Parts: sequence; C-alpha cells; structure tokens
Amino acid sequence: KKLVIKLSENPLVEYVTEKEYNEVPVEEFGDALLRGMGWEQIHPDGLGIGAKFMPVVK
Amino acid sequence: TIQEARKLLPVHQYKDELLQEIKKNQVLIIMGETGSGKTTQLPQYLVEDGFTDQGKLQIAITQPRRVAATSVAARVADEMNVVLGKEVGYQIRFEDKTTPNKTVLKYMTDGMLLREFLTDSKLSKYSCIMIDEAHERTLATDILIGLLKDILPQRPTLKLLISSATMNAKKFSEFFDNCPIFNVPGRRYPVDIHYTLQPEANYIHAAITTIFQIHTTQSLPGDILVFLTGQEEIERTKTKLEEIMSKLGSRTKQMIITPIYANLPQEQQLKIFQPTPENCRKVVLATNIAETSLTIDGIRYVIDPGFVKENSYVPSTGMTQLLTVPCSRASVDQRAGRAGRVGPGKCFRIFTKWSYLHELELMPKPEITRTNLSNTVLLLLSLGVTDLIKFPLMDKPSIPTLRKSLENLYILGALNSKGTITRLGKMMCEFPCEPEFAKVLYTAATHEQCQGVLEECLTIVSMLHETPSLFIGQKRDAAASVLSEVESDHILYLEIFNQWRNSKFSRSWCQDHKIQFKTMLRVRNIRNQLFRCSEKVGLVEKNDQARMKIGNIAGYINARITRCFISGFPMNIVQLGPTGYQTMGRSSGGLNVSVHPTSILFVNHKEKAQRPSKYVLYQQLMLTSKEFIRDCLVIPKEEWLIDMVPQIFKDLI
Repeated sequence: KKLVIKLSENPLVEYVTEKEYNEVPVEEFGDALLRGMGWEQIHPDGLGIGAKFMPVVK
Repeated sequence: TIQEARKLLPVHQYKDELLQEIKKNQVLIIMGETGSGKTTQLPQYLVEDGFTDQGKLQIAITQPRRVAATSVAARVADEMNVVLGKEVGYQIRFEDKTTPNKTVLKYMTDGMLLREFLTDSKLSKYSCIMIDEAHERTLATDILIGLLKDILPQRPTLKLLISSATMNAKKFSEFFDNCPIFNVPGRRYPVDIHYTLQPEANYIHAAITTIFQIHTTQSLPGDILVFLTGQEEIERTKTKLEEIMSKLGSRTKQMIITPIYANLPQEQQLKIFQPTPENCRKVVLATNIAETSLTIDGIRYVIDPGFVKENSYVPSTGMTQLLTVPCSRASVDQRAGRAGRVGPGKCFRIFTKWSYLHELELMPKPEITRTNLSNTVLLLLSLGVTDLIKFPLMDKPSIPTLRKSLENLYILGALNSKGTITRLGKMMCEFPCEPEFAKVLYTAATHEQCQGVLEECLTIVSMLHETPSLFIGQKRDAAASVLSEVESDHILYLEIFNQWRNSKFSRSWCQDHKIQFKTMLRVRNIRNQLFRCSEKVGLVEKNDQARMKIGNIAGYINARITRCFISGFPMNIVQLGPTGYQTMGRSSGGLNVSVHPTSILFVNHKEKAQRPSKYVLYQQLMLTSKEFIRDCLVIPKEEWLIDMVPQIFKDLI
C-alpha cells in the first residue's frame, strides 16, 4: 500500500525466487522504486506530408 | 589534390583562433552547420599540436550514427596519409578496427563511448572528447553529456568539445555553467526553395520524376542529392532509376547513382569519395545530412519529401515501434542548406508551402522522451547512479516512461526486489547487445527446462541483428530452398546458418539458396563476438556441462528455443483474438496487429491450409498502413508461456 524501496547509495543474487515475485510484484516495483527518490499516427507510406510507374511516353 | 582542397574549408581560417581557446577552456562549444570543416579537419589539428602527448592519450570523436562513424573515419584516413585503423580507427558496436598501441584518433558512435564507462569510469585513455551532432539529441548523446558533466571536476586535463547547430548551442552553454560558444560559420550560398502546388499522391513517383526534369533540362556541373527514409526505399529507388536509365541509353548524359546507407561493400564506399568525371552527374541517395558531407562536395541539388523513420515508444508495452513521421522544420532547413555549400543550389520540396508553415514542428523533440530506457537505467545503475530523477541531464524522461523501464528490468530479473543490480544485471552489461538478448543467452545455458541450446541461440540472435539484408529477391523463394517446411521465422534463421556452416561457409552456397553472402559474413562475425563474451561470463562451461548431462534430440530442440525467447521477450506475445492478432498485456487491451508479408508465418496462411497459431512472439513492430509483426515465432502451448515467466502470465492466462 505504502512501500519505499531504497537503493544502494554508498554477495549477490544469482536467481530471483517465485516467492520473491509474490511478495513484491511487478506493478508494485514500479511505484515503490521511485519512492526512494521521492516522487510522491498512421502513415500509409504511399502518401506525402499533405494527403487525403513508367514516365516514358511510348 | 586532397592537401589543398582542405584549405578551402571554413575551419582553416579559424585554426589558430580555436587552438588557443581550447588551451584556455575545459569545455568549448563549436557552433555552425553540418560538416563545415569541423569533425574532419579540427581533430587533425589537435593531433599535430600535441594534445595526445606522443600517442599516450587518444582522441574520441562521437558520431551519432553507425554510417557516419565509418565513412568520416575513412575520409580522414585519406587526408592523414595513414592506412586505416593503425593511426585513424573507428569503433562500431560489433566492429573494432583499431590497434591498441598505435591508434591516436578514433571515430566511434554514441552508444560505444557510453559503453566505455563500464571498463573505465573516468575515461583515462582520452585527452580530448568531441561530441558531434549534439543537436540531433539521440539518447546515447543526451546521457553521455550528463555523465561527462559529472567527471569534469575530477579530471581537469580532459578537454571537451561539442558540435551543434546555430539554434541549440545556447542550451548546451546553459547546461555546462555558461560555457563559451565558439562560432564556425559556413559559406552560405542562397538556395532557391521550391514547393509543389497540390498535396502529392505519392512521394516516390514525384521524386523520380523530379530527378529526370533536373537531369534533362539542366546543364552540368551539378550533382543531385535525394533524402529517403530507409534502405528499403533507397534500393527500391536505385533499381527503378536503373531501369528507366536503361531505356534512355547513351542519349541523355551519364548518371552515377551513389547510395549511402549501412552495411555496404567497400566498392560502393569508394564511390562516395572519388570525384565525378566530366560530363557526369552523380545522384546521391541517403537518409541523413551528416553522411552526405564531402570534402570536394560537388553537389548542388537537393530533393526532399520530408520524412524520417524513427523509433516511437509504444504506450501499451515497453518497447519502441518503428514509425515514419513528418520531420521537423529545423530538420528540413538543414537539408535545404546542403545545396548551398559551393555554389547557388536549388531545393525541391514535395510538400507545399502551406504544410511547411502550418503542419510541421518548429524544432525536433529529443529522443529520450519516447524510448524504451531499459538498457538506459540498467546502464546507470551499474555506474553508481542511484537516483534517476536527480540525475542532472538536460531533458528528463517522463515518469510513465521511466516506471515502465524499471518494471521491465524486474520481469527480466535484472533488478532485485530491493532494487540492487543483481548478477544477471551485471551480466547484461557485459554483452554488446540489448539486455533482452542477454536474457535469452542466459536462459539457454542455465534454466532447468531450457539448458543445452546456447549454441542454437547464439545463432538465431546473430541472425536477428542482420535480418533485412539477408536475402536477394523475396524470402518465400529462399526459404523453400533451405528447408521445405518451417513454421516460425527463428527456426528458419537457425536452419540457414547451420546449412551454410555445413557447406564450410561457401560463397557458392549462398547464391544457390538466394542469400546474400556479404550479410552472412557479418552474422558470422556477430556470433564470434557473442560467443567470446559468453566465455568470460561462463555460459559456455555451464552449457558444455548441461549437454554432457542430457544429449538432446532434435524433436525437443525447437521447443527449448521457443521457451528461451519467451523469457527474454515476455511482453511481445500476441494472442489470436476474434478480430485478429492482438497485443496481449495487462496495461492496454491491444493494437489489432497483423503479420508482415515478408515474414514466413504469412506464407503458411496463404500457401498452406494450416490454422493460425494462438500465440506469436515478434521481435519488431512497425506501423505503415496498420501494425505489422516481423520476425515471428510460433508458441503452440499456453503451458510454455506460464512456466517461463509466471509473474506476467498467471493472471492473463
């Protein structure tokens, strides 16, 4: 609900756990990471700019 | 000669005035136009003056494009009277044509000096760093001026130079604490700008007709330049200007067509540099202004339809679709100014004068506002940049763009739940590719359901870097010659490189199966780069052991590879809806995407009676008439989709 993820602002995680993705989900990670910083057309391609082959007379 | 036509460039009058000022200032901004003698002659004065200190220190020149890095480095290697690479080198993503103990001046790109911060934080090899084309505002340039700002108090011996236009150069001065702006003007000759009378029904048919009425009804000497959007528009134009030239015969005048785009042979790149013969008219086709710059510079005509193809950020997913947009009013005026270098040129504009004034943006937006930023944030967190808002770069990204690049590095498992950079995140920095290509190579060597197929995933990833240049003709004719029944576009690229390897990398193999041999030598070079980087990480040994445990059979290998690309590209999964293929995600509903007819999955619907697949994994999205999936991948089972990335597809499926 109201969570703050702090960063390493100055030995490893080999694998992320499926338990770890159920505690802090993907959508919660987008909001709570920024809390450490304090955040809280179609061009058919055949037309031109304005829009709405042999040049030999034979 | 070449030693006397360099004196007529506008920087030689400003030679000693500018060398005295770089000795005084730390950061200096050189203001002018594109290719006014600077970035070709001005790095040559710094070497001869002695800023390198007898080859101990180097000079890095930062071009924005891949094409502009190699061509300008080859042009200076002519002027320096060195071979290339020995004393004047360059550095592409996958090409490093330098020697370490002799290279004094080197012309790299914006992404490859930004990558240089990993192995050396203070950039101790370099005495002068010049950023070129800073007014283009590419993402790897906008970050690289922010990171160089942070290391200015710690190294006073570095000297920084910024080349930009005469409009953005004050904002770079405000950024570097009232930086002095030096001005190098060019010889501005008047260009007579023409507009059409109506909105044009086609900008290619109007651009081919425009070249003919300049060629027939105008006299020599004047060379034509045409700005086209992509390489598929250039080669469609070069062949069609070769067909209509053949019906004319020897009646009109000589026409040398000289295209400029990436991945080009050396016999076409030497046609860039050498001057035209008399009674000859060179027609140059290109995309950006900085590659059209020449030292002799005989061109006097410019045709512009005013379009740039650029990577627009997708609002539904985290990625960047490739989209074609009208370019900006400041960018059109850079194109019209190309004709007025030596004499009074002319500029033909396909758009009318009304749409020039009332339908174009007055100044181009920066790239950093609408991008992925997944490779960006992981790069900054590896350098110690903890706070992403307070990082002092000049135009800052929006928060919905920035929170999506954080939660996409969490699905990949490159960021910890506590926000630290994990060992996989320290691994994605090592590979010279996108961090989602580094997840596929990690899954193929380490995953409990997917290990064994790194050797097949170093192949397909190397084939996806050079997709549009692989084949001659159509692909539906070349695919039936290598393997009669493929279903997905990734396994077809695995089959092409293996059969080419089984024929001992034969030139005669590629011509039989309708495949360009010059492309496959670059794919073989990308693979040698991605395999050498997997040795230092240790994914080679983790897959040699995982192959001795289980010797896999070919019925399972195409299912291992499909799973290895789900875990690397989980947002690019498209579900067959009632209307059509539709983008599947929790953010937005969908985009109603169709399949590009160049892909092999479109062929299996028309040529074959097979039912459409339920899940399709793409590598690239693009919008011309509607949204088109390229580089397909067939996922026939929902169980492969949840069991690889369950953090997305548990609620969706």
